[PDB]
Amino acid sequence: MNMIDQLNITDFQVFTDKIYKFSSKMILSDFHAQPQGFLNGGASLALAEITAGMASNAIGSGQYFAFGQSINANHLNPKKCEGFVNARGLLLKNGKRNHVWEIKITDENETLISQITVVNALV
Amino acid sequence: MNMIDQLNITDFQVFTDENSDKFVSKIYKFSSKMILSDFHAQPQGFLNGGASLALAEITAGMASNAIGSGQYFAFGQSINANHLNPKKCEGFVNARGLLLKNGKRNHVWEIKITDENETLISQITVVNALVP
Amino acid sequence: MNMIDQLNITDFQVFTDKIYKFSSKMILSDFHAQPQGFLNGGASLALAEITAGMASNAIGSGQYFAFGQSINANHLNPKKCEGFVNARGLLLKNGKRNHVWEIKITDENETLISQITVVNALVPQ
Amino acid sequence: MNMIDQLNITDFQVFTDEKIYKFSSKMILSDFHAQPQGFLNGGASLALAEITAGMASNAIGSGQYFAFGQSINANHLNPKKCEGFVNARGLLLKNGKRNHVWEIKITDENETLISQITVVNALVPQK
Repeated sequence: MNMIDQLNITDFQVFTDKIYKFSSKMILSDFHAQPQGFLNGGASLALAEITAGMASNAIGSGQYFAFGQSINANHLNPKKCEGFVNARGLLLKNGKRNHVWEIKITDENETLISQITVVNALV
Repeated sequence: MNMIDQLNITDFQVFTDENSDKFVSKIYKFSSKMILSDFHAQPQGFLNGGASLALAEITAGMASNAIGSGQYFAFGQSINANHLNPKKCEGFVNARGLLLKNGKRNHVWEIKITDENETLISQITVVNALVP
Repeated sequence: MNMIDQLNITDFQVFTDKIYKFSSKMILSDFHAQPQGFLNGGASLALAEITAGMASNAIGSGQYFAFGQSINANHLNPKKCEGFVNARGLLLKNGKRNHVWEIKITDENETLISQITVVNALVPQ
Repeated sequence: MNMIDQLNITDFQVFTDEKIYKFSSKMILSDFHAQPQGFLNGGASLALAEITAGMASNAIGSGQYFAFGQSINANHLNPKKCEGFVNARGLLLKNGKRNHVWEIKITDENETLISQITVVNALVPQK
């Protein structure tokens, strides 16, 4: 089994609220934990790049594949590696060559854990 | 087998240059490799960027902790990456770091992810928070 | 007149909902123009760092001054060097030594021009 | 005078090294560049990076395309007093057909790293 699958990303949905948006959950196990007992930042980065790629491809509907070009993240608050996080996305730019996703990672109390921007290349 | 271990980070070493010996501001670097399998793949058969991002944050954290040694523990605060060239998900990549700032509260690492031919795959900057 | 003055930032206010937000305007003229006639992205970068710093300083009430630590910007759409842009911020993190500002720069049609995140170090004064 | 001119960017040059593209430049400081505590305004350094990256990209594609800053990432590592000059040196990490990625180092008179900034330029035909 690969990394994407073991991340356990659930309830992924891409929807126009045109303003494109996505939402998803990540169920947290030992897989996601760093040594100190918190959610690994690398897991959160992976979640954002993947779900942004998934969301861009679903908008294209056959016309192009999404390929991460750049990513920026700020880890704001520590999340103890338990339960789940929500990754919610907003499409800032719906361009010809690029997609720019603003992504918020929140816990079950809606505390912002990470803010992440993903630029996808459209190939 | 958590994500960290499944990443298969190999040959990790943190070091200073021999030149920095008699200077006050030591130049810190790290080296490592990541051995690729399907675990690291994205849908089109290339190295997934999430794996490279995770490699950068994890090795930077390991390097920071090694430099501090008991003094502090390092926590990922910030990460910026630019994916320059595609890497087919096979063989291995190198992750090499240069410490741009050895601050009291933050470490800033400049990290180059390179393929086996030294072609730059991803350029990544990691800011670590330093905890007592 | 320094760069800050000549950037012509008007209507700056920081307001609470604590959720801290700010809004402001940058009035465009020849000062802000790049050679093709567009708003210079460098002017927008500057606008974001300065207003984030202005907003943190207003929160600090003299106890500290904000120093720009890291900035991440995406220039999204072109803006012709005329009229004005809005700079609106949201405090993502109200930390004891750092503030993290999410700043959206939009034209007068609320078309998003640039999105910028700014981390300020909070240094005791 | 506009912002670009008042920034006072001097000694600008683009060159190749051991096909690796690089640029070199200076910015001489007055109180134009200052923030309220007497330090170099980070915003001036940001603008320096975007401008020089744009100038350097345009000097390479002269004039197939125009360079336009797409994304910029900056870490301001060390404060500088707003006096003297800074050096801005860029390295082309990726010479794409559609994008350039410049790694830019802002250092002081003695080559102490003040800010490290990465500029991604969009390469758009003209026409």
